[PDB]
Amino acid sequence: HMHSVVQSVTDRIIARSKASREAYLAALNDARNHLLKQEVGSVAQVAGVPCDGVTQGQPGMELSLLSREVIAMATAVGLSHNMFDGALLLGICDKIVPGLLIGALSFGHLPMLFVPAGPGKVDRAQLLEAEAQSYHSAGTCTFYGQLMLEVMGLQLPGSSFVNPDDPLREALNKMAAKQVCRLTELGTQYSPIGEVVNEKSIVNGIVALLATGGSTNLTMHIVAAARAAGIIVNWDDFSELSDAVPLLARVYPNGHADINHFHAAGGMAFLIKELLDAGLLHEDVNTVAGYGLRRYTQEPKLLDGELRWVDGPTVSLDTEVLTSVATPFQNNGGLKLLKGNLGRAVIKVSAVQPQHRVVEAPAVVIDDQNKLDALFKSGALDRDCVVVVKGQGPKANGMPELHKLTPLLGSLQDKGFKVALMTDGRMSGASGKVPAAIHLTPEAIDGGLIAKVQDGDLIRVDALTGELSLLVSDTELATRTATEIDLRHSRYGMGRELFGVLRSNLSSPETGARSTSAIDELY
Repeated sequence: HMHSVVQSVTDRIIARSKASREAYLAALNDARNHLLKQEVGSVAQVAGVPCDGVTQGQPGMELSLLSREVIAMATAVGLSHNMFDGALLLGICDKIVPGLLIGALSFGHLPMLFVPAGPGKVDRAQLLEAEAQSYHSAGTCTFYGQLMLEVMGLQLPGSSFVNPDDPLREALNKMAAKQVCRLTELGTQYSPIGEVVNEKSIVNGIVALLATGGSTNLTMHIVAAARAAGIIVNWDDFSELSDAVPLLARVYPNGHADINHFHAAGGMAFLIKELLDAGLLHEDVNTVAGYGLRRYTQEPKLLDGELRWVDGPTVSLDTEVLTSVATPFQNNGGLKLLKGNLGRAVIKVSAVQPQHRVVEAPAVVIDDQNKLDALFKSGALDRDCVVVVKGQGPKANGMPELHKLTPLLGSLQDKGFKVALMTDGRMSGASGKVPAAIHLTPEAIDGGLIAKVQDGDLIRVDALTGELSLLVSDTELATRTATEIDLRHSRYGMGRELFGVLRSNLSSPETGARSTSAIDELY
């Protein structure tokens, strides 16, 4: 009983991935026929024998996306010893996990499980893990101030929210080990990761990303992970799914409540039940815990020393943090595609007031986010304008998160000016109140129309119709020469010398910003 939009988009993805997915699974068959994590992420391998961390400096931030590719390759090297009947993956989040996932799908014939570490007066959370206290008591004390792997059934149900030092966490580490052995090709329950990752589970990951108000960074990683598995997903999928997926959670970047507060309110077991009930998640999937996604509506407990899974909550205890689909924060995910002569981008409109969703204003062009403050201080932005930030894509400088953009433009909007952002890069990944067209493609150095934009040019960002237009004629654009962007300082320093070949081959954000190839593209 699936929602018509989710069923439609799923079918579209299946159709579009037909050949690539068939080739991936054929290759997989050929392959058959043959605690403190300040950064210790590793790949443990089964039948038990035991990888690169994070990178978010200042110029080190220009290696963050690139480190996913490095993690993927490093995973492949570890697994290339080929004496494993299955594997275990020990990874944090955001930059790590997608990299591991990508690398793991190269060995898609093996069963695998992700083993999370988890997220003070730690007394209460332990009492809850062990029956001693109810959800009521956990909720109230967190009130006094990896989700993708959950919906995709790539780790044990409710395993990511157990505190690291907890004896339940110890039990869940033991169960993870035993379970992979049961998922081996030997028989009974053969569940290879390249099969657990499929069109339905990918779609499931997207809707959960949308229902939780997750980072726009994960849009690239979901697409990169899926591509590795022969599954082709684009921005039309995200934008059209968003229209059907309600917003159900307010987690820190959007509000004050942290992940533990989210969990105490009801958590993934509640969210997944709601989406299942609404026909927003595919139930008919194989997971690392067995068949059927309804297994992920259950929560682990350590009762009398015995690890048990019990029924999760059916009501939210805190409707300011977590909500039901009947009465959501918003009846959609706020992720929209923008198209026009400028190309293709995405926008989060979730925190953008309807009055601010359409901006038509003269352009203000910079090729470095640091140039913005001097322009702001000279009063050059104290008017309606679209601030264009170019040379910020994957190929230009490794696509660093741009944190210096939203605050000033927000204050410009607050003063009553009509303002918008347009970049071939990205911000923190969070949702702002200022309309921002992000991940613009083709990027400036790829010859995208953004490179020809001049100060004064009218740019229309219309999040209502999905239009992104530079209001100059094709003929006037033929006369223009794009200004040369000086990238010399983005090419060396902080180890950047090492990544020129990878950075230069990064694909478009919509194609996952990959430097790697999928099995099927060479099969």
